[PDB]
Amino acid sequence: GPAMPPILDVIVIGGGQAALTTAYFLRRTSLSYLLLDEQPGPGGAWLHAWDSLRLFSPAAWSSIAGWPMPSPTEPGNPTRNDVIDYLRRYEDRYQFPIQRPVRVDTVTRLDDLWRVQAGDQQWLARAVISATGTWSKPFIPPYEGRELFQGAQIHSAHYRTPAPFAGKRVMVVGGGNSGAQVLAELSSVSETLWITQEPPAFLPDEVDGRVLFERATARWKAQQEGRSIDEPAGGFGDIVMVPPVREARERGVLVAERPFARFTETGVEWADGRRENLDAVIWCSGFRPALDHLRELGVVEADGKVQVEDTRVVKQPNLWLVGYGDWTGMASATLIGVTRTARSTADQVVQALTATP
Ligand SMILES: Cc1cc2nc3c(=O)[nH]c(=O)nc-3n(C[C@H](O)[C@H](O)[C@H](O)COP(=O)(O)OP(=O)(O)OC[C@H]3O[C@@H](n4cnc5c(N)ncnc54)[C@H](O)[C@@H]3O)c2cc1C
Repeated sequence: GPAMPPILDVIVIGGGQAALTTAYFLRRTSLSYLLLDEQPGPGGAWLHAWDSLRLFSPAAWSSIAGWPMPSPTEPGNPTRNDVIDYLRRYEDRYQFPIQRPVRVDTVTRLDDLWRVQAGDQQWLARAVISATGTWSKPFIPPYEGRELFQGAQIHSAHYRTPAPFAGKRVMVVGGGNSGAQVLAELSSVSETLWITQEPPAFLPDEVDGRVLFERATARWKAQQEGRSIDEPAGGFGDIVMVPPVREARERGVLVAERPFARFTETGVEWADGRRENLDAVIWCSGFRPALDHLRELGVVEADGKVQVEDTRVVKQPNLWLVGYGDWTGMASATLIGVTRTARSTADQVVQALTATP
């Protein structure tokens, strides 16, 4: 049968939801393409989510393009394992060209093509779409004295179960949905403190993450009609009152302080005299984009982000970034929201590559 094409039209780097949704749209084109994903099997970063994690909206509101997420038969929003299974079944449905396990090291512009390199294995492509997520680049803010702290430090990226924290005094740093959920779970076994940059904001009890998607969509539509609305703010990471978080609220757990000033050997200290000893800190302080494979090109800013117009990289030809965060399209880092930019990305790749008869 035919060899792999010496030049692929498109390489997609990654194999999670964003890559798959991009693959869905590429399948209605005539372009040759290939997905390269570093893990042994399907599931993207959901493989690394903590054991109890569930989505903040129902299945219907957590679907990527095409085949929708099966409704769970047990009560509650889809679990981590539900998402993994969804993605696994979605790949089985469409038989996308995916190679695993392939860790892309770099991307090199050579002659007017992209050379994509994973160790020994290299491919050439006319276009490269990066959809590598964020989980592999946990971010911790640069607080003084962290190196001195003698208790446990872990990022949420590495959290799985609350067991080893039981009976301890634990600080959760970071708001949003992740902070609130991790805090809620830790508080069931440990004495907790929550640190957030701003006072946390909660959605009403009767609503779900579809509200956050609406807000996102309203923002991009305004960014694109008569563009305005600084007031009110987006509240784009207001907290959804998922069951464990609603239970935490009843126990008085959802109260936060503003950031401390430094770490000591035994805990933290604020500029105003607050001083708190801690056995462990769980950093729910977010992530940077997983763009190490673009560093040699020089496009990754001090931010860790890259200058883009929607998903198109500004400084370089025929490169797109899909699904990383609002900075690559409002709501693009969610199951429901990635579709809009995966779709428009595929159209832009077509526009760049299709040739007259
Ligand atoms: C704790 C948590 C809770 C969340 N809750 C929700 C929710 O309730 N609802 C919702 O819609 N979204 C939620 N999200 C957000 C978003 O949907 C997830 O972050 C999701 O994993 C993003 O999918 P992605 O495809 O962009 O990235 P990923 O799932 O990270 O997929 C990227 C894939 O590319 C691979 N890869 C990375 N670098 C390379 C490389 N160099 N070469 C080859 N492969 C590479 C990765 O290993 C991975 O398999 C949550 C995220 C987190 C962290």
